[PDB]
Amino acid sequence: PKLSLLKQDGTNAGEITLNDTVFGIEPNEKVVVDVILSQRASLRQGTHKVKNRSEVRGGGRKPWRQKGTGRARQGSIRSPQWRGGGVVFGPTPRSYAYKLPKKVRRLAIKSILSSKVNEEKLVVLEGLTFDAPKTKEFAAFLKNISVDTKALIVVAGESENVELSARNLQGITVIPAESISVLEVAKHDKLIITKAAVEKVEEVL
Amino acid sequence: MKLHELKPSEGSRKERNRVGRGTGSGNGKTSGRGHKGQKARSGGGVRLGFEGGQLPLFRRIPKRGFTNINRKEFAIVNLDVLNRFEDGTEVTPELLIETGIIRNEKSGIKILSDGNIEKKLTVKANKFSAAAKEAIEAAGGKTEVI
Amino acid sequence: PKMKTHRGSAKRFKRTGSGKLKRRHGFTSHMFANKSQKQKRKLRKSAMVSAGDFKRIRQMVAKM
Amino acid sequence: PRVKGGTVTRKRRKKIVKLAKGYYGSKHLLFKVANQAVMKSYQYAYRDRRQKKRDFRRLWIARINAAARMQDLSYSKLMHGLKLAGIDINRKMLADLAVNDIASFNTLADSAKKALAK
RNA sequence: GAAAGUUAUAAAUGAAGCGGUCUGGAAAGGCCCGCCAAAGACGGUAACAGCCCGGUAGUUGAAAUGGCUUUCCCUCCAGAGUGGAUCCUGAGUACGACGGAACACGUGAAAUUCCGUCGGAAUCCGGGAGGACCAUCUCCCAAGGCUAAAUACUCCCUAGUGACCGAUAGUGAACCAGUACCGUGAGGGAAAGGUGAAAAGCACCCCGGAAGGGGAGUGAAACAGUUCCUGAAACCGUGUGCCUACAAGUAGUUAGAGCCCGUUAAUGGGUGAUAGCGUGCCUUUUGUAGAAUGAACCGGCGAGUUACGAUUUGUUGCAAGGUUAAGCGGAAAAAGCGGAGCCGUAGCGAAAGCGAGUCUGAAUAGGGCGCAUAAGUAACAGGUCGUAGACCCGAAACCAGGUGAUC
RNA sequence: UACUCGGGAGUCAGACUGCGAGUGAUAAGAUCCGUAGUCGAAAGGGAAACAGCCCAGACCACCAGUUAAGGUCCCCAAAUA
RNA sequence: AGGUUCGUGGUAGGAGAGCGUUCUAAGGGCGGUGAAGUCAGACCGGAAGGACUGGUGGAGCGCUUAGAAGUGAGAAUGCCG
Ligand SMILES: [Mg+2]
Ligand SMILES: [Mg+2]
Ligand SMILES: [Mg+2]
Ligand SMILES: [Mg+2]
Ligand SMILES: [Mg+2]
Ligand SMILES: [Mg+2]
Ligand SMILES: [Mg+2]
Ligand SMILES: [Mg+2]
Ligand SMILES: [Mg+2]
Ligand SMILES: [Mg+2]
Ligand SMILES: [Mg+2]
Ligand SMILES: [Mg+2]
Ligand SMILES: [Mg+2]
Ligand SMILES: [Mg+2]
Ligand SMILES: [Mg+2]
Ligand SMILES: [Mg+2]
Ligand SMILES: [Mg+2]
Ligand SMILES: [Mg+2]
Ligand SMILES: [Mg+2]
Ligand SMILES: [Mg+2]
Ligand SMILES: [Mg+2]
Ligand SMILES: [Mg+2]
Ligand SMILES: [Mg+2]
Ligand SMILES: [Mg+2]
Ligand SMILES: [Mg+2]
Ligand SMILES: [Mg+2]
Ligand SMILES: [Mg+2]
Ligand SMILES: [Mg+2]
Ligand SMILES: [Mg+2]
Ligand SMILES: [Mg+2]
Ligand SMILES: [Mg+2]
Ligand SMILES: [Mg+2]
Ligand SMILES: [Mg+2]
Ligand SMILES: [Mg+2]
Ligand SMILES: [Mg+2]
Ligand SMILES: [Mg+2]
Ligand SMILES: [Mg+2]
Ligand SMILES: [Mg+2]
Ligand SMILES: [Mg+2]
Ligand SMILES: [Mg+2]
Ligand SMILES: [Mg+2]
Ligand SMILES: [Mg+2]
Ligand SMILES: [Mg+2]
Ligand SMILES: [Mg+2]
Ligand SMILES: [Mg+2]
Ligand SMILES: [Mg+2]
Ligand SMILES: [Mg+2]
Ligand SMILES: [Mg+2]
Ligand SMILES: [Mg+2]
Ligand SMILES: [Mg+2]
Ligand SMILES: [Mg+2]
Ligand SMILES: [Mg+2]
Ligand SMILES: [Mg+2]
Ligand SMILES: [Mg+2]
Ligand SMILES: [Mg+2]
Ligand SMILES: [Mg+2]
Ligand SMILES: [Mg+2]
Ligand SMILES: [Mg+2]
Ligand SMILES: [Mg+2]
Ligand SMILES: [Mg+2]
Ligand SMILES: [Mg+2]
Ligand SMILES: [Mg+2]
Ligand SMILES: [Mg+2]
Ligand SMILES: [Mg+2]
Ligand SMILES: [Mg+2]
Ligand SMILES: [Mg+2]
Ligand SMILES: [Mg+2]
Ligand SMILES: [Mg+2]
Ligand SMILES: [Mg+2]
Ligand SMILES: [Mg+2]
Ligand SMILES: [Mg+2]
Ligand SMILES: [Mg+2]
Ligand SMILES: [Mg+2]
Ligand SMILES: [Mg+2]
Ligand SMILES: [Mg+2]
Ligand SMILES: [Mg+2]
Repeated sequence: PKLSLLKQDGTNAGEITLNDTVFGIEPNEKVVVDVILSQRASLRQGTHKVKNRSEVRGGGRKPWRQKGTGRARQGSIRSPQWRGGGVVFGPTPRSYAYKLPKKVRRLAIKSILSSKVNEEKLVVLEGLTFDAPKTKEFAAFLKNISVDTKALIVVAGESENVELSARNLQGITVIPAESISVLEVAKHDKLIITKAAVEKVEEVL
Repeated sequence: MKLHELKPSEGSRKERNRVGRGTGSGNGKTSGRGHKGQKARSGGGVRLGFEGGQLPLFRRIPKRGFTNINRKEFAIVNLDVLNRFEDGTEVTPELLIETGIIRNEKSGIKILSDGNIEKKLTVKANKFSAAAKEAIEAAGGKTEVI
Repeated sequence: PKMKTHRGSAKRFKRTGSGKLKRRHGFTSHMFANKSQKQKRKLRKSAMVSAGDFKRIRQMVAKM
Repeated sequence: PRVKGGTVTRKRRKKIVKLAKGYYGSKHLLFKVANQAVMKSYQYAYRDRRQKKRDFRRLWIARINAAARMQDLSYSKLMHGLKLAGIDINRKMLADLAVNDIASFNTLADSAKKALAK
C-alpha cells in the first residue's frame, strides 16, 4: 500500500502508493500451492519409451514342442519373463501439462505478489538504466541496495542494457513486466520492481 | 512461497493403492479378485447388459414413439427474472441476450408465469403462456408478439 | 474414445425429471384373446425400472 | 525413471540368515531353509512362554509334596490346612523353604495341622 | 543471360590469480586475499577450475561451389457498350430394366455416385437437383482439362533438449554384429565394457624343462602384474575353543550343570551332558505332515499400467450462474485475446403442443410423471466401470506371401 | 440396535455331530431336505495319537492365584481318601 | 489435552495409518583428516526398518518439505549365469 521509493544510487526518492486490491489482499496459501505445482508439472518433456513384447526384434517361432519335451511350456523367446524379452508396462511418451480455471490463476499472482509485501521483501525503484552493458556496474548497484541473495528484476520499458549486464550473475533474472508469473516470483527471494513497471502490473489486474 | 515448505490442502490428495505386493497389505496373492472364476482372469467379466443367458431387460419391453424433424424448442424466461428492469422500458429479445438471461436463442423466447412481477413493464417476444400474459396485463404493461 | 450409447435401450427408455428411468409394459402384442381386460387396462400404462435393473444398466444409457 | 533392485534384497535376506546362527547343516547357510526355521523358532518360543509357567508350578508342587510327607501329611491335606488358617504364601515361596530353610517349613506345617483339627 | 545482397560448406581474434598457506602421490579442495564478466555453456588437466588448456559472449572471414532474394535483360499480350433475325453451348451420353459395389444407410419408402450387359432423350420455348414421386417455387448448367498454401511421414544432415537407460538395462549389436553358430534353402541368431594419472608392463639373484613362484625394483597402492576398479552368495579348503562311539533325532524351543571368553555394559557372549513339548514352506481343497502339486542351491531379471470417456467421494475458485475448445501471442514459458460451443436455471407427451403444470380420459373426477420442498459448474486427487493385448505366462488350430523331390 | 440412500467387494463344490422325515435293507464316513452346534475362518485343555465329539474363545510380559471338561498307584501334577 | 464404560482369534473381502527404493525443485549440509559399496558386532523403535564403531574401498552421497513412479519376490515343470 505505502512504500519508500528508492533511486538507482541507493538513496531515497520519496514514497509510492501501491493499490490495495493487488498488493494488499489476504494471501490464499492453499491456492498458491496448486498453481505452483501445475506450472511445474507442465514444464516436463515427457519423452520416455520402452519396447513391448511386440516391438523387440525376433520372436514369432515357438521355441520347442508343447508337450513331451520335459521343459516348461513357452511361446516366444521375447516373453516378459525371458532375459532379453520385452517390458510389460513401463513408461510411454506422454504429456503432463494442465491448466487451472482463470479466476484461480489470477488470485495466485495477487497472493504471491502481496505475500512479499507482508514480509518486507519488495523494493520499488525510481528508474534503473545503464548507458552501456557492464556487469561490473550492475553488481555495484546491488551493493547500493543490500541484496546479497537471489533477486528478480522486473522492468517495464526503456532499460537499455539491463537485460544484458545481468546474464552472467547467477541468482539474478530480468523479466519485462508481462512475463511475471507465480513460479518465477516464488523461486527468487527478493523482488526488485521499478516505478514504471508497477502500473503495468497494476493495470492488468 | 518458500518452495522448500510446500504443503497442499488437507484431504485434496490421497495415495494410490497398489495390489499384489505381499500379504501384509491385505491385497496380496489374489489382489482382491477371489478364486478361479471368469471374473478372476485377465480381461474377464461380461458385457454391460449381459445376464448370463437370460433374456436382457431391454429385449422384453417394446419400443415406442418417433422423433419429429420439425421440433421447436423455445428459450424459457420466468417472471421473477423480469424484476431486474426499471418500470417503463420496452423489453425485447435482443435486449435479453446481452444481460446474461438468455445464453442462446433456440427457436424463440417464451415467457412463463412462474413467480410474480411487481413493476409495470412492456415486453416483446415470440410466445406467451396464458397465465403470463395476464400477469403483465394486470401490472399495467402491454403484450406484443414479434 | 468416448463410450457409446446403447441404441437398443435408447429406443425404449425415457429419463424422468428426477434421474430415474421410465419404460413400457411388455405383454401387449398378439394374444389379447387370452387376457382379461382388467389385465389389459393395466398393461397399456407405463412403469418404472426397478432399482436392481437400474443398478446394472445405468451406464448403457448415460448421455441419452 | 527405472528403479533397479539393489542393496535392499540382500540386506533383508542377510538379516534373516544371521538369526539362524547355530542351526545344523544348511539351516544356518541358505536363505530359503533358514527362513522356515526362524519362523518356526518364533512359533515355538511363543508357546513355551505359556508352558514355562505350567512347567515350574508342577515342579514346586512335587517338592512341597515330598517335604510334607515327612511330617505325616500330603500336599492335598496340607494346602487345605493353610487356606483354612489364612496363610497366603504361594507355591514358589513354599518350595523355597522346603529345600533351603526346612526349619521354618515345619513351623508352617504345624499351623496347618492346628487348623485341620480345630 | 547478367549485376547486387544474404545464407550453407574450412576458419580468425577474443578479458581476468604460475596469489599466500595446510593436508596430500598429485590441488581444481579448506582458510586468507584479489580480479574479469555482452565471457559463471561444455569438456580436458594427477581430487570438485569464470581467471591452466580447447574454448564461451561479442566482433570478424570466402578462393571456389550450391541455395535464396531484388534489379536489369528477355518473352508474351486487345477490352468496353448496344442490338441479338439466325446460329452454338461436350450422344450411343443423360437417364431406364437386370446383376453388384461405395455412400454412417444391410433393398428398404431408398434419393446420391460407380461397374458389367441390353434399351435409349432434349438440346435455350432447353436441361438437373432440393433423400420415392407429381404440381408450384428456389438454386444451378453434367456427360473435357490444369492449379500453389494451410495436411501426412523421416532413410538422411546441422544445432540442441529430457523429474529417458546405464552393460541380464538401452537397438539384436557400447567390444571387427546380422558376426560366430544352426539349416539343402527361405530363415533363426548369440556371448563378450573398466590396470594405472603416467607402461613407469617387474634390470637383477634363487628353485624349475617350462608354467609358476620367493626376494629386489617402479608405483600413492602389486592383496592394481596384460578379465587388471569394487569383489557379495552358493561351492571348496586349512587351524582351532566347546560337544560327540548304548544311541530312535522336521533337527528346534523351554529348563539346565560343566567348560571357554569379555561387549554398542546389560538381569552379557560361544558350546552345550540331561529333561519337557514339538509331523517343513507354497498351491488347491469339506478336509493335506501328507503316499496330491512346485522348488537341487545361490544371484540378477519377472505380473493391475497408460490414453480417452462414464459415475461417485474429497479439496479449491466463482455462484443462478460456471467455463472455454481449436486458434493468435510467446522462450517446447506466463499473461492478454478467442463465448463457437457444453452443463445448469422447467417439466409433461409417441407427436402436434401446453407450460408450474402436463398426459390418459367425455370428466372441474381419479391416477402416472414434475414444482411446491430449488445449487450448479471448472480443475485436480482417490475408488469402480467402458473402448483399447488391458494382470502375467501357456494351446491344439485358421488364413496370406514365399522356400523345399541332394532323403 | 434397526430402517433409507450411496461407494466397494467376495460367495453360489461345503463337512460332521444331536433331533424330525424321504430314497436305501429302519445298511454306509451313503444321498436328499428342515432344525441347532462346531469346523471352514479357531489356537488352548480332555478323548493315547485323532478338522466336525466334551470344556472354552489367544492384544503383549510375569519362575503369581482360583476354577471348567477330565482326573489323583508308577510312566505323569494331584486321595494307595 | 485428560478421564469413564465396553472391547482388541480370523480365510475371501472392505476401511485407515505408515516403512523402504530411483529420480526432480528449493533450503541447509559431509567428503582424500576418506563418499557410495562391502564384511563383523552384545545398539535403537510397535512392524516394515534406522543409527553407531572398526576393517576393506578409493570418489561421490545424505537430511528436511513437496512431486513423479520401470516400487519391495521364495515358489509360475519361470529366463539367464
Ligand atoms: Mg513380431
Ligand atoms: Mg506367428
Ligand atoms: Mg533389449
Ligand atoms: Mg494406502
Ligand atoms: Mg484379506
Ligand atoms: Mg504369495
Ligand atoms: Mg489361484
Ligand atoms: Mg469369483
Ligand atoms: Mg422428452
Ligand atoms: Mg399393437
Ligand atoms: Mg538411473
Ligand atoms: Mg529382484
Ligand atoms: Mg546349536
Ligand atoms: Mg584465441
Ligand atoms: Mg583468453
Ligand atoms: Mg606435503
Ligand atoms: Mg589454491
Ligand atoms: Mg565445469
Ligand atoms: Mg581419486
Ligand atoms: Mg576428473
Ligand atoms: Mg436421378
Ligand atoms: Mg439396382
Ligand atoms: Mg429448371
Ligand atoms: Mg423433397
Ligand atoms: Mg439437402
Ligand atoms: Mg468442370
Ligand atoms: Mg545387451
Ligand atoms: Mg557391472
Ligand atoms: Mg552353411
Ligand atoms: Mg584405463
Ligand atoms: Mg617375481
Ligand atoms: Mg633353469
Ligand atoms: Mg618368471
Ligand atoms: Mg615384493
Ligand atoms: Mg616405494
Ligand atoms: Mg589402495
Ligand atoms: Mg592409496
Ligand atoms: Mg579409479
Ligand atoms: Mg578383482
Ligand atoms: Mg564368501
Ligand atoms: Mg555314552
Ligand atoms: Mg566395544
Ligand atoms: Mg531336546
Ligand atoms: Mg477330494
Ligand atoms: Mg496340478
Ligand atoms: Mg519336482
Ligand atoms: Mg531363483
Ligand atoms: Mg467469459
Ligand atoms: Mg404426485
Ligand atoms: Mg482394469
Ligand atoms: Mg522348386
Ligand atoms: Mg451397499
Ligand atoms: Mg442355484
Ligand atoms: Mg451347490
Ligand atoms: Mg447342504
Ligand atoms: Mg449316516
Ligand atoms: Mg456325506
Ligand atoms: Mg457327496
Ligand atoms: Mg464361530
Ligand atoms: Mg475355504
Ligand atoms: Mg481346537
Ligand atoms: Mg485340541
Ligand atoms: Mg480313540
Ligand atoms: Mg494331546
Ligand atoms: Mg479375544
Ligand atoms: Mg485349587
Ligand atoms: Mg505324582
Ligand atoms: Mg483383529
Ligand atoms: Mg482397500
Ligand atoms: Mg545437495
Ligand atoms: Mg545411488
Ligand atoms: Mg565403511
Ligand atoms: Mg532414511
Ligand atoms: Mg539411502
Ligand atoms: Mg518391478
Ligand atoms: Mg540352470
